[PDB]
Amino acid sequence: HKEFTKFCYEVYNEIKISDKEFKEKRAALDTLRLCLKRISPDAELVAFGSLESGLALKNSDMDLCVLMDDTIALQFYEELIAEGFEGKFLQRARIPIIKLTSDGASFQCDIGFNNRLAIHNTLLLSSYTKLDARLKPMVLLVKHWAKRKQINSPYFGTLSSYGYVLMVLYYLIHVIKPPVFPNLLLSPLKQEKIVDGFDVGFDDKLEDIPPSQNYSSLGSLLHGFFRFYAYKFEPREKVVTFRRPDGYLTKQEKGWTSKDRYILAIEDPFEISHNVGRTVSSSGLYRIRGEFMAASRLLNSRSYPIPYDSLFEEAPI
Ligand SMILES: O=c1ccn([C@@H]2O[C@H](COP(=O)(O)OP(=O)(O)OP(=O)(O)O)[C@@H](O)[C@H]2O)c(=O)[nH]1
Repeated sequence: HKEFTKFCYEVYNEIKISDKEFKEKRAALDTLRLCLKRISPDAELVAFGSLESGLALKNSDMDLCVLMDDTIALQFYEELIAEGFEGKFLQRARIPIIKLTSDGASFQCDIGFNNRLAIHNTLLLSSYTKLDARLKPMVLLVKHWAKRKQINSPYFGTLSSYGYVLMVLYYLIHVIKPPVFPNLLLSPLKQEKIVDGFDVGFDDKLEDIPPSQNYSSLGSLLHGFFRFYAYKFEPREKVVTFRRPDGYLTKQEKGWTSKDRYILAIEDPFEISHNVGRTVSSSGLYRIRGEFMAASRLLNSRSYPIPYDSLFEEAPI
């Protein structure tokens, strides 16, 4: 897997966020943080998602959250419009969202209100990123593949990027032997921490966690990932889980047999009642499995040189 790993790192270095782009987004956060602090001094504007965990590709969108504990949401929107930012305010029932698009760098940022669970799972992925240097390039390459193969559209019957990140994590914890990572949620050193009615606790003392016993290359880890979800993983029977010591959970045990969509079952590490794969339709899953099989077929090809570039060739929309 020497040559494929060489290719993997070549692509990784092209698709990852630049330090310039990251500093630009951090500068943007500080400006937005000032507009909030001038309307509500007790409120805090926190970043979450790819950018915060360091699993972001270049030209990435921002995911921000305003921590409170009530008309502050509309007031903050009005302050941002006054400051010079362009965007819209949207509220469905009691959940407001600010969606910005201008100002002085290129903008495409989303602001949520009290998405505490999201900040916490972003902490979990941040910890794993700090545990092994192979996770960041592996996650970026999977996200680049899913985007290019048109299987990263939740509103079109396929899966979210967060979904793919959990698919990678589950493989690296509970499938690959030796494991790349331990399950931090099930550590004896883990302590319960209830946030919005869910346990967000895990072992965060990474300094005491022994190093990985898995010494495989990035190229090898990726080949295994594709091979696992293409031929071994059966979505009609099993649930992707972070709550079982062996990673073994049937849909029967979970009660996810018949949000009511359980075509592909990815149980969130903290919000265990929420199936991260609820967006995946039957036809969407058919396309996902097809692309996984295609990736596997390519990687074990006996025709040299292997056209590795085809792994990221854009599929018809
Ligand atoms: O089902 C979900 C989806 C997303 N989230 C929360 O929103 C964030 C992911 O939002 P995204 O689904 O957009 O994935 P991503 O940002 O990590 O990668 P890109 O957009 O760059 O393609 C994650 O960090 C997670 O915390 C959930 O909590 N549950």
